[PDB]
Amino acid sequence: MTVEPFRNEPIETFQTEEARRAMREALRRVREEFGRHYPLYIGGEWVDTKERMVSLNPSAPSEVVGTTAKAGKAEAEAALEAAWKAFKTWKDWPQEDRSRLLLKAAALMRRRKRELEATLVYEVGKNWVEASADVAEAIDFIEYYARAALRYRYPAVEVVPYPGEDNESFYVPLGAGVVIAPWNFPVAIFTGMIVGPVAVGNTVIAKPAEDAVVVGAKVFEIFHEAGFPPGVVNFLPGVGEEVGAYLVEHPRIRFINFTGSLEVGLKIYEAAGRLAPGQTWFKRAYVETGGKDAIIVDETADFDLAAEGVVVSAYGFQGQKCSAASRLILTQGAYEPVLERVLKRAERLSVGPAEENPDLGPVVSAEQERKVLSYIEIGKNEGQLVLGGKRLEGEGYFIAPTVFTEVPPKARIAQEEIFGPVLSVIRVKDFAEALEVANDTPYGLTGGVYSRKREHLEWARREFHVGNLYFNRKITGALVGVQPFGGFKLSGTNAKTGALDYLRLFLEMKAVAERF
Amino acid sequence: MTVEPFRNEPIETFQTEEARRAMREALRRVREEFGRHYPLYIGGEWVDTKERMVSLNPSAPSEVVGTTAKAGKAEAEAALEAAWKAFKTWKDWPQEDRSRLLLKAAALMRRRKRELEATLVYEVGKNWVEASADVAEAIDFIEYYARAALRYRYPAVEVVPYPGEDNESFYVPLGAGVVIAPWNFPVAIFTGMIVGPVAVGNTVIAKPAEDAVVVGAKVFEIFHEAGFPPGVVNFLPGVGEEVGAYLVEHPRIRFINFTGSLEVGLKIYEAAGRLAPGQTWFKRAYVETGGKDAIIVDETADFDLAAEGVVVSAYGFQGQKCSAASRLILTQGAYEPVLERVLKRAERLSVGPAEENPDLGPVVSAEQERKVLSYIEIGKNEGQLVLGGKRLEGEGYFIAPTVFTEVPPKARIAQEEIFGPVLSVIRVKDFAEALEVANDTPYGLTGGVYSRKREHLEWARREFHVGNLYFNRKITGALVGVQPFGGFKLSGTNAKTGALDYLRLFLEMKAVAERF
Ligand code: NA
Ligand code: NA
Repeated sequence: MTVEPFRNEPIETFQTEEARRAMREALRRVREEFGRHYPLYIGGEWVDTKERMVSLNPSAPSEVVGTTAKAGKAEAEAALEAAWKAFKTWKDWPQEDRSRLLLKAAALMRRRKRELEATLVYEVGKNWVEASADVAEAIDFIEYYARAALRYRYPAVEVVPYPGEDNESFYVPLGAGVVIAPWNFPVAIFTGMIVGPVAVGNTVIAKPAEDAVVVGAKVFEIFHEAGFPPGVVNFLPGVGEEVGAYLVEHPRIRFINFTGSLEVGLKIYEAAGRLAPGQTWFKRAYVETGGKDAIIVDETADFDLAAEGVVVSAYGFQGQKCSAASRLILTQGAYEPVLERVLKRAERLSVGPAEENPDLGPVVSAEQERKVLSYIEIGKNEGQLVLGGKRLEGEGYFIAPTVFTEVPPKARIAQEEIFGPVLSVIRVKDFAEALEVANDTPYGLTGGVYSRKREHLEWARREFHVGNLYFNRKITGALVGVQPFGGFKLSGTNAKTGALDYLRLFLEMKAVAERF
Repeated sequence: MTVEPFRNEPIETFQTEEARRAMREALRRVREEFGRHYPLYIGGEWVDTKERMVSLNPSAPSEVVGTTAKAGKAEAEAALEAAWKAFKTWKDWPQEDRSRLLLKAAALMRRRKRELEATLVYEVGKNWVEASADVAEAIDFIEYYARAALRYRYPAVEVVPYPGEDNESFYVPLGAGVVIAPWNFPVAIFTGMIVGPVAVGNTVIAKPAEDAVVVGAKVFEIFHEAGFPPGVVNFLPGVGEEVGAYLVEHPRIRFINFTGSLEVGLKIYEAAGRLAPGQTWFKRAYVETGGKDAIIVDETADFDLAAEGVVVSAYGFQGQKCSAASRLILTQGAYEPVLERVLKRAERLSVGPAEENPDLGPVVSAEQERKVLSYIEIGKNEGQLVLGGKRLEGEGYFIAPTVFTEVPPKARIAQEEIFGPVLSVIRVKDFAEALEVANDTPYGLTGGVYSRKREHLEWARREFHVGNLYFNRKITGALVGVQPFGGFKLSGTNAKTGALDYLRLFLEMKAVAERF
């Protein structure tokens, strides 16, 4: 199979009238459909349950954006049976055939871009550009993994020949596994975590995050229309830990693909290490578990450029990103000029209902609001509040862009992932101390440096110990293919998404010799 | 750096007078050196302890091959401190420099081949050719990994470019880890498990198996002479669980490479999934955990060829291989002709002191002897004993080649890894039933089929679910580079030794973007 070389899907800026019109149209269609109910998807069919889950608009939480079915253990078991039944034949599809199926899915998703974006706006409180980036990244994962999977096709392994024998090594998929997806990128990461394993012949049971069950269902509409065989992909929205625990601990779950909090990731990894009664394999668990990401600025930087990148990085999608800049490390010569610019920019940010395309929408939920406000209370005891730090008026979960200064590097707000619009500013003596402070957290996901000094940039290239490092630009928005995404340390298992290496995680190798 | 293309080191057959002369001299010198004492190796120096460990000759266990120092927790901590200190600079060596160090180590090992083989003969009771194959495979691992490591050199990752930016992805080593090595290939697997991680910039603390401490020490003499910087490789012989438990559970151990029994492997994998107090990463654990390997023979096979391959696979090194044929699955038409040929061949096998170059030496220890003899008692009540089934006369741990037939597929002797010269023969109706039986164990390491029918061979290629499958030849003796070695299911984590993919297990990836 021959397709155009991979290119990233353009992110819509909505700078044209047509783009704005198209979005208004999509927002209207989505809200007219707020009454919809979305069942589970098991074995190629939509399957309803007695109990339901409600999804809320975080910009107006009295407004319901949809309802879904609610899976329990019985539905998880049915999905698992379906996934293994499907695996028996799906594994034997030619790679070309599986990759074409993905390409079809990407084409369908592209045709529904505005609808998915508008659903992100209403369901998880993304502004318009954040919503478009999310959907574009989802499309990218599908396009990229469809092509990358062909690099592993039968028989892909380079071996040394031996006289009088054929020696043939090749990759085979693992089996049925479970995907536990986040609320913050519920099209992009939801899709990537599913289609990567599926592309190479695995089957998947996907549990969406509770806050993003509607958009997850709409992604499953796309999978169904694309024509994935029954059991290949399954959709199990659920409340709390029931469904996830049941599957993670199950003797017949082959692998676990997880993106979310460290608390949950640590539990998953520990469980995956155990042999459940009757289990006949060593489980693989891939976890991406957040960050406490810093931007360093030194006295040689373009301070205006730095301030812009810091504000984008800290406050994009309300700081609810594993990649978000939650620490700003300033050398002495950079401190005042950069802090003054950051404050001037941040104080001009709009906050309001996501559909109005504000700089910040609401945080995602009452629980998220509670967590972020609690960290703000902690921060007032650790650092100096200089901007924001309060809830804004309205039932929507609106929190003001927040800055703490004079934060000790070992303060809770300088160590713990807040996942809200809260930036901690740390003053350091020089670039060496900046790196020391940057590295001294349990995490290692993203980081950035603003500097014109070549020796500082290259030193950071070697010693700023994060999986995704960026110089003189924002530290968020890793592009599929361009920036393999994944971290070090307690940021997870370094499963690099949007990279050739990702697919290898979902394969095992067989070596077959014939002596003639 | 440019060297000749990889070739496997020839396995000496000792058919020439030159080879016999050299081996006889090597054996005499090793024997004359019985009783020698070997310290620990920590931080680039030999370090002795008050306590000591004894290594016995399994052919004559009154004879002490040598003694070694005995590591406890304190020595383990010292080695870990040394390994981390070394890592800080070793990770920064150009790959070309590290690879040249390996090639030097391979050259030194090659010059000491006969000595190392003779040490295997006396310490673990390998006959001459089994000993030669073990040392040759060790040399191969060093030669192969030295070259393979260059395929990962800075900056090795294929990424999609982006306008106005440099995007550079590259691999970095993990840190300091622990190697827990087996007694059955205590030069080959000991060496492979250490030099693979070290090649790409990790540092290693190695615990040799108790029964094979002297030969582990001789491998370290080679590492020391080659000039590995202090702390890069460390040698910690120990008794029982102390050293291994301490390191596996340590918050500051980065990875664990293990080859041995399933029972220990399960414990290691479970422990690796836990976050020890203060630990700041998700541990990687690579485990190879044995097999219950079958050769299938159908009625179309060359029965003489099959019988010879079965006897080599079942009884080479007394069946003490993770790859050994412990099951012979015979279709109805193949049953009598193949069994009669196997029995006639096996009853002619010589058993005696390994120095005499018998077909079989002793099993490795008194405990191993006790275990194999216990399984023989269990076997007597499960199938029909038709050959051997007893200890032979002498102080050495000599067990007769043993065959049970009409063995139920779910019998303990058809399911559990005995790791001795005990073959279980299972009679089945046809090839489909043969495959079902072959697949119905918790393991998936090696397997074989003797058959002239193409459709049966290609069927097995697709459906005989083992990591290393061989047609019309023995199922043991996988060659580095030729046959990537590693299994499925409870045979471990499919870390394919002697393959390009092995080194990727010991690296993590960084992605660095500069916007100009
Ligand atoms: Na919601
Ligand atoms: Na011994």
